[PDB]
Amino acid sequence: AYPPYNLVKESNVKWRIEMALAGWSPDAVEVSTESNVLLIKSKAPHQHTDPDHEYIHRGVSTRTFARGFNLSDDVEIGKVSFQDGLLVIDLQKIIPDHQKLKVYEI
Amino acid sequence: AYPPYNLVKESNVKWRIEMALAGWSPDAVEVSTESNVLLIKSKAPHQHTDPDHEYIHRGVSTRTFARGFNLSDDVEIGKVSFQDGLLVIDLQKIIPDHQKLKVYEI
Amino acid sequence: YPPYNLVKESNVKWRIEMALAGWSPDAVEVSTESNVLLIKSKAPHQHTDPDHEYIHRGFARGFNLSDDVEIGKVSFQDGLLVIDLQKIIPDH
Amino acid sequence: AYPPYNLVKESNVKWRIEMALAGWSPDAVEVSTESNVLLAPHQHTDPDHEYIHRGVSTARGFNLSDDVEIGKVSFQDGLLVIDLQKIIPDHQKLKVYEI
Amino acid sequence: AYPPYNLVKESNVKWRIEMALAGWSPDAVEVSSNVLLIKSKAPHQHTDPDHEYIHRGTRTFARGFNLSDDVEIGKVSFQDGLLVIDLQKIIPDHQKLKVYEI
Amino acid sequence: YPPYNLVKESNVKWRIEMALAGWSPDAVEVSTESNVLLIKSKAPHQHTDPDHEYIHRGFARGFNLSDDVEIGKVSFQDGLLVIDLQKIIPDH
Amino acid sequence: PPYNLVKESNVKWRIEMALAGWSPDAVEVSTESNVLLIKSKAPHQHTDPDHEYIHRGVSTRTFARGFNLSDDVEIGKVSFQDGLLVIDLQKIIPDHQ
Amino acid sequence: AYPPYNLVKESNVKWRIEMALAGWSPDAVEVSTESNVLLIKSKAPHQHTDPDHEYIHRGVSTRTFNLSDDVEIGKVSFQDGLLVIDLQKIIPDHQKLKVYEI
Amino acid sequence: AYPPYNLVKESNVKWRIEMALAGWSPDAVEVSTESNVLLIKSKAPHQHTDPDHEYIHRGVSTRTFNLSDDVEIGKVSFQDGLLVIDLQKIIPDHQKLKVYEI
Amino acid sequence: PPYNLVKESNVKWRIEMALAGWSPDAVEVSTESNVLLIKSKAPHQHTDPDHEYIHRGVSTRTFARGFNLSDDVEIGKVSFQDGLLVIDLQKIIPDHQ
Amino acid sequence: AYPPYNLVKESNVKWRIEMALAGWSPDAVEVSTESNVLLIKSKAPHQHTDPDHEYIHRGVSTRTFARGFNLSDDVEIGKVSFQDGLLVIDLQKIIPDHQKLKVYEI
Amino acid sequence: YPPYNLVKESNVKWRIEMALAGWSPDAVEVSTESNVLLIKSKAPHQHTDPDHEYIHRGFARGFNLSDDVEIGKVSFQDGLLVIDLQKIIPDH
Amino acid sequence: AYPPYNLVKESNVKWRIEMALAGWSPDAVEVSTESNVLLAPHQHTDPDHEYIHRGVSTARGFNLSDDVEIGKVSFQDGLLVIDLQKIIPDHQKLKVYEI
Amino acid sequence: AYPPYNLVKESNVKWRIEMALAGWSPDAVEVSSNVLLIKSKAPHQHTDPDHEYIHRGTRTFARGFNLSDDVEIGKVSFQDGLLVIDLQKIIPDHQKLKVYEI
Amino acid sequence: AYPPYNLVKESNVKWRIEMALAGWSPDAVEVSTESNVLLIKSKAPHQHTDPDHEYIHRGVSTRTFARGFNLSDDVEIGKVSFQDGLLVIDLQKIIPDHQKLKVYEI
Amino acid sequence: YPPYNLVKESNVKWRIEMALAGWSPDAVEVSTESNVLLIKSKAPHQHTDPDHEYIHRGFARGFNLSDDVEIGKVSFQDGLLVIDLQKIIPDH
Amino acid sequence: AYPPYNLVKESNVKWRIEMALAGWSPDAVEVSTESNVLLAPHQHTDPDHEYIHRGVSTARGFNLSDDVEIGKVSFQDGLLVIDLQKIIPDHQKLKVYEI
Amino acid sequence: AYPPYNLVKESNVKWRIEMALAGWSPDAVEVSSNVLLIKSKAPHQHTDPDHEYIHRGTRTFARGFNLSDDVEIGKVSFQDGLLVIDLQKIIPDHQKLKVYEI
Amino acid sequence: AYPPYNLVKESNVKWRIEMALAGWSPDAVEVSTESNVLLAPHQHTDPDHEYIHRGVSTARGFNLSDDVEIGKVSFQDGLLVIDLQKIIPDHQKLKVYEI
Amino acid sequence: AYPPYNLVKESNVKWRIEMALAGWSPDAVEVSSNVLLIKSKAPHQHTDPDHEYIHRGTRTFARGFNLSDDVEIGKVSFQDGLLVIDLQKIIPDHQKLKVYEI
Repeated sequence: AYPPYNLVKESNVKWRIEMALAGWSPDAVEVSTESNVLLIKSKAPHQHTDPDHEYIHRGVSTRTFARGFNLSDDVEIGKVSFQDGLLVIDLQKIIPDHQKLKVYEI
Repeated sequence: AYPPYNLVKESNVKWRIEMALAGWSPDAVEVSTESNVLLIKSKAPHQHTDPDHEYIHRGVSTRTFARGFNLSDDVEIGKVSFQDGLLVIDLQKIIPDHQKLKVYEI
Repeated sequence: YPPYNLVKESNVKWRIEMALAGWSPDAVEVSTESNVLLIKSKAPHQHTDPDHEYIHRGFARGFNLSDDVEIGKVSFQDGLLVIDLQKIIPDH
Repeated sequence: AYPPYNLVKESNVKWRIEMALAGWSPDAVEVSTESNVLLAPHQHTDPDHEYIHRGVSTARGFNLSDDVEIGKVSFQDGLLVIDLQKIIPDHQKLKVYEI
Repeated sequence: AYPPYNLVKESNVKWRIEMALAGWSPDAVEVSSNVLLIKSKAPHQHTDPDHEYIHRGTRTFARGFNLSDDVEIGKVSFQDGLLVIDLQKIIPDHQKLKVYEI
Repeated sequence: YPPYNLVKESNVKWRIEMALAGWSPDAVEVSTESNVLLIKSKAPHQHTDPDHEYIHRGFARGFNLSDDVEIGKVSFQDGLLVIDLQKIIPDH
Repeated sequence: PPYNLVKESNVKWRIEMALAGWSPDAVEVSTESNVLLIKSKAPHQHTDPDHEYIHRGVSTRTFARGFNLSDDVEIGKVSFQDGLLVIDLQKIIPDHQ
Repeated sequence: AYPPYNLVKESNVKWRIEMALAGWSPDAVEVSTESNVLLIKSKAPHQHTDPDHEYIHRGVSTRTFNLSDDVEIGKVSFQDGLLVIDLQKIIPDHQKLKVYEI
Repeated sequence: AYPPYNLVKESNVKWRIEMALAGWSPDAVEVSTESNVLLIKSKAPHQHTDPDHEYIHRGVSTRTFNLSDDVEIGKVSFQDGLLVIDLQKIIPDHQKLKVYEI
Repeated sequence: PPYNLVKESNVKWRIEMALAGWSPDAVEVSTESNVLLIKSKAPHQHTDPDHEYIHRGVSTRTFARGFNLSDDVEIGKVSFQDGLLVIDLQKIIPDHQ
Repeated sequence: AYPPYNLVKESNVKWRIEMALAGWSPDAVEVSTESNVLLIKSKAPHQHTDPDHEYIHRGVSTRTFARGFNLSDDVEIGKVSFQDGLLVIDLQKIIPDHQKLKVYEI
Repeated sequence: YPPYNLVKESNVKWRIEMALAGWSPDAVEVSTESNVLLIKSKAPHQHTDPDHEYIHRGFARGFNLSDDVEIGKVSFQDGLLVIDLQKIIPDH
Repeated sequence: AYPPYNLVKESNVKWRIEMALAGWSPDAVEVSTESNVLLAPHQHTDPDHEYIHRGVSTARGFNLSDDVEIGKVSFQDGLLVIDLQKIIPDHQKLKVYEI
Repeated sequence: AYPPYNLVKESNVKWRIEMALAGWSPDAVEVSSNVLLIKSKAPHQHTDPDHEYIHRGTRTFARGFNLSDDVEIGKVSFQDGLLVIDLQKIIPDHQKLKVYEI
Repeated sequence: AYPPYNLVKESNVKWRIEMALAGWSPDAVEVSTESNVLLIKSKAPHQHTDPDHEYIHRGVSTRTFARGFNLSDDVEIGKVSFQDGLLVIDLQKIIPDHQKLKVYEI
Repeated sequence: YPPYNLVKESNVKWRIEMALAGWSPDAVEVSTESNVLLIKSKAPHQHTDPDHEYIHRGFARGFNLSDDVEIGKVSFQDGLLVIDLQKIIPDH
Repeated sequence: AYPPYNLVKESNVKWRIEMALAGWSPDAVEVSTESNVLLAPHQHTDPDHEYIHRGVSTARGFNLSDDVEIGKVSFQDGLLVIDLQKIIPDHQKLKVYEI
Repeated sequence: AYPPYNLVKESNVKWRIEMALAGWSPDAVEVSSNVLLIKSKAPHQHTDPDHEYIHRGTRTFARGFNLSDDVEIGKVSFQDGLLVIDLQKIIPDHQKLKVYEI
Repeated sequence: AYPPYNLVKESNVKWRIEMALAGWSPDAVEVSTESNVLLAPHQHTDPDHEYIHRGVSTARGFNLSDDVEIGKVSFQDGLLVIDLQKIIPDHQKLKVYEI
Repeated sequence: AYPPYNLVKESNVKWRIEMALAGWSPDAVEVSSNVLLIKSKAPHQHTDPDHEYIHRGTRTFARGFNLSDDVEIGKVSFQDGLLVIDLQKIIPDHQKLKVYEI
């Protein structure tokens, strides 16, 4: 029921999002960033009807959806690459300055 | 059982609250703001009794209620408009300065 | 259905109080049909808020009159309908 | 298996009965008004070979509200559409007052 | 509720269909690879309400039946809200009603 | 299995639209066998992301053709397969 | 009713049948469109006084029995004897035997 | 389930029996009268040894399956797999069917 | 459960009874004929008093357990724990096994 | 079939057995690898006309009965009388009695 | 099973805690404040035994318990009043400087 | 009901210990009736905190005495009632 | 208890039947092609003492797709491997066009 | 699905085993403290797909049976996909088929 | 199913972690600190197979696991002591400057 | 019970590997009894951490030996017990 | 169906029995004190026509605590109110000591 | 627990009601569109406790019965805690107790 | 209802049977060693009046591990305490090596 | 598991108790308002382990029985792990074993 999303966890600073949008034109698609909370909003602005001129079973269903995720501040965007009905968005932020992993006592 | 409330989500900065208070006088009603946590408190200060002089079925029930919601800081108020037993409260705050939604790579 | 309260002031008087919130004066048209009152509430606007922004949220009525009704007052105040009806004289 | 009946008020003076009767001719059907209540002359030996299975097969009362009368009955496209007319309640008055 | 329907079985060459369509005009209704389709499609009819008209005991319907080849149509008669369609085809050279000995 | 939509343009034409996301041109090889179309999707890479970093996440098809098919157009655009087939002439 | 089946050969199907009491005018057989229909229709009935008649086990009824044949099945002989129907059919020539 | 037999009750004295034995030769069948008790024995002398592959269905098949004094037998007519046995006996010297009053 | 007895049915007149009494001495067993009703009584005179520890299983054990006129007895042969009782009586003057027609 | 058991002493096990009708050629006993097998195999059968025979209670059947003995059990006597088998075994010498 | 605690909500700045400790000496009782997270720890340091010299049913049971609550910073203490086996602790903090509750438009 | 503990010091002595938290000296009045002790706890204030602010939160007793009782000490300390009773001499 | 059968298409012109028949010799087994459908001569009185329990014990049809033919049958290691060959559908053409 | 297997019981000295291994080559198969192990271990065989070959009705198996000491092997015969292993050992000095009196 | 971990709660400033890693070489083990969120990642880099030369039942199972815990900032490390297949990690941070536990009124 | 793994190096050798975490050298004492090995693990300290601070958290074994055992090596390394046993020569 | 009884202690010397007896006259009712335990003279043939359904229809013991006595019995408004008086336990003493 | 009540059915003109009100004073009780209402309303009575008085086996009640028009009241009698109300009205000109032939 | 038995190994050479036998004298009880397995002489007519209900009422085998022997049997306080002694397994050797 | 116990009922004056205490020394055991208490309280005994000694089929117990007044004790005998306590009191002046007429 959830459209088929995937989240790819690169480094300490970088998290990529992988997206299955097949048939979606770029005029339909709209992303939004409100207070470091990402809203991706697919909206069919042409609103293709469900006519029965001679149309059969439609298993794949698509019109208008909305999603939200509170990100840890202060997320920026790196790249977005539209390639064969998939979106690979690259978000790149986090500066803790404490990634040390070496201590021993025997 | 919850009195019939509605929350209306305007912009990135603005969130409106819609309120069904029918029969409530303004002396009864009391709102409260403690540490950016909104408490709306309807209190019947006249305390209308349930007499049986000749009174029948009372499906609509009303005396004293209390509600709470932790808002993200630093919420202020814009307008409140009492019009035919409804309250439309306009809250207007949020300054992220990162609402950019355009990046591509092919 | 909206939520209805009923009261007798006396045997003369029935008083109905009604929570209709958001309803406007053109949206409500009442009718009297066959010794039966019909309070109809019809939205004269296709209530469509912009789906993009707002989505997520949480009629006709008939009642027989017991000859012979005399309608008093009907007040549209603070989202309430307060109707005052009158009927007795049973001669007995 | 009774036919399917649909009843409606046009207004205060307009009942309307619409009725699906398929295959019914003009001498089989008979209506009667009895006590303020509205209410196959030759049948056939069906041949088994030709009549393997019919998927269709071919009295109904409704006590009237004082005091119903008739307007127009009309056979069209296998339906039955009966107009009935009655009112006088001496009460069709709408009243409202106050801000 | 799909409507209800009778099938008469005259000969081996002829199969007649009896369809129950009451209130249907003859521009709504449309008949059409050795497969028959009887489609009823409201072109110009009334939309219902909940105020004046309410309770009932009629929209658009389509039907399919894969017949053996190569069926033609004969005569369609619209009377008493009934469609009586005649279909006439088949010569299998095998309709032999026989065989008896002692 | 991927999710399949089916449409008749006319009786002539069947049009199939297909969501294959991430699939590449070498990964898809189609075949025609015994008046039956087989659309096979085989990963030509052992899809192994570095387990260390990425783990947690959320075929062949056969359909009989009704003599005699004429394949039109097949477009690999924006993660969709849009195939246009043709078959009628029943002489009747 | 109770039926039994035999393949003499690839050529031959034989159907054996128990019809007890059935008269020769009642029985009919049709070979319509490569589909056999063995009909058994009593023409009329017998005067049955429910007074002294008891627990009637034999439900006397008409029946039509259809079977879609493998193109294209033919009849050979039918012999009515000992209250049995022995029907001989004949078809093959599949060039695969 | 057993074979479907019918008993006709002609008179007080006479009882007729209708047996359904289809495809039974007359040397398999035998009837016995012992101690004023009848026994109708269907006894296959040898079962027709046949293959179970060519004969797809063998649901219905053929295998092997006290009166008031002083019973005699009238007739037994075997034709077209139906047995009709006529029995005629009973004398109580009391078969008067009369008496009526007000 | 009771002892496993078998009744052989020789003729209408003659009936034979086969009783299974293993390990039963002949003074325990007794047979009685009373009012044209037989009674075969197995009666242990004293039970062999034995210990229940050394004898692990005592599942199967030994304890204590209307004809048509005018029955007589023919023979009763006791050997290797099997009783074979020959009874021979029945005369209805009606044992004819004949009658056949077309 | 119905079996009974006895320990006369530490030396002695005795098995008492009801075999009714069994003939002397049918019965066999084997002492194989410190495991006793008392066999009861009817050599052939009897002509059984199902006509007048009724409710056969005695299911006549062949049976082989094995029991793993405590090393190392021996036979003493077997006496066939009154349709009983009385088998005497003898072993002890455990230096613990 | 929870010992019988009560929380009393005075003002926007003040929240009182009411406590049922009957028989508890003050040497036993120990409170703790770690990063504005209150830990009250009752510990029977005498560890009264359960002897059976002639002792009957003991429905009231008491030895060692521990509790925790993350408070909003930077909680301080006001008073604590030991009076008849009850503790009334007064915590007093919160400075939002936004408690305004009056806006209208008609 | 409040929670009650029971102890014998000896056969002479019963000692009852009682958790009554918030209870005051006027709120508790004890009675002796028919060789039966009745410890009654009655609120002499209608305990009504201001609903506006505070709402959400989480009797009589009779026991027969086994002739002849001698009441010792009863201490109201730190929300406890510690009563010391005395009864033996069975002459045997 | 029938034996276990496995059917496979090598290609468009290659069916392949593989068959487990253990203990089966070369005169017991008989195959037949009947109506476009592919389909123990002396048994033994097993001695009870030696044959306490066997844990193995020793007709099957499949209507063919017009119009199957035979290639090579081979007994090896107690299996049966039958090659069958047939095609001509007049249709083995792959077609695709567009960006 | 473990494969299926017969055990023949010649004498008290000899016990023959019959194993069902069809399609197994004689380098895969391997036989080996008075406990027999018949291991079948695929050394060089085909791996399956889901495209050309699909449905079936054969991997690696191992078996253990604690025999009384001190078993040796006699002859193993690989024919018709059957292994017939002969094992020949045992002299218990107790195979006495006797004892009868009156 | 969770490998057998234990958490030891020293002071207000110090929390120790106790770890059951038996058979794990130090080349396999890898810890990670991303934005004060500890990820301990055991990865068998030799990838010991499950051969059947003569190997029996293996109840103890070990290959690759990963764990995560969001710590309150700004966690540092104190000691780590590898001693008989156990790891005792000492984390030491928290400066509230409000640990006072003494107030009375009678 | 602690979790036990079992391996044959050959028929000669059994090798047992054992997760005993926190266990010390005085806490483990092994015994051989009646051709049966008993690995006993007894805490020589009453493991009592200060309840005040730490509370919340998440034996003997016998196995018969198959004459005649020869114990090889037993290594207490990194919280593992790796025992190497030896037994074959069946003369057959 | 017994009547409904309510028992009460006024004090240590005051039991009080209150009793609903509707339609009961002054010669039907009889009370008795037996063994330290407190415990329709002419009935009618009701006529079916007039007496379609009555929705009402018209011995009880309680062992007394040594040693109960009587005070005042009073018929008023169809009830029965019996005052009983007894005490002397030689023990009505309240005692308490300590801070 | 609603109280319990008897209805006596004198004539077709007269219907008498018998109400069970024990302990009720005559200022509490009140009787009143061709619909009778018998209301019992505590005006001056005692409120209960849980200390002195406890267990029981009496508050305020109201009753409605739509009678055919145009009922009047006759006499109400308060005795033995029973209310006996007399109502007397009805002339339907149809109380004919007849009709018999042969 | 058998008595209650408790078995224990003191060491490798020390079994110990402890046994509750209440009311049992010294001539009723008999023990026997049979085939490497360890295993009321005059009863009374109890009088019903005096013996209303007794709340107590008054052979057991255990195959021994080659080859058990006896030490000391002792009646004390209604119990039975049997010491048994046996070992020689030719194997009581503990061995361990490595860091 | 509470231990098990017999009660003997000599006369109306005398009731003897038989207690089952095996392994109990006479300093552990202690007997004591016309209510008898037989308390068994381990003073000096062994604590169990799980290594040497394990399975069983004995701690501290107390018992109470409200006897009619004013019971005294007679004799307590500790033999075969049984306590046989004698209690002797009661004169009700009513033990009359009589009353018969015709």
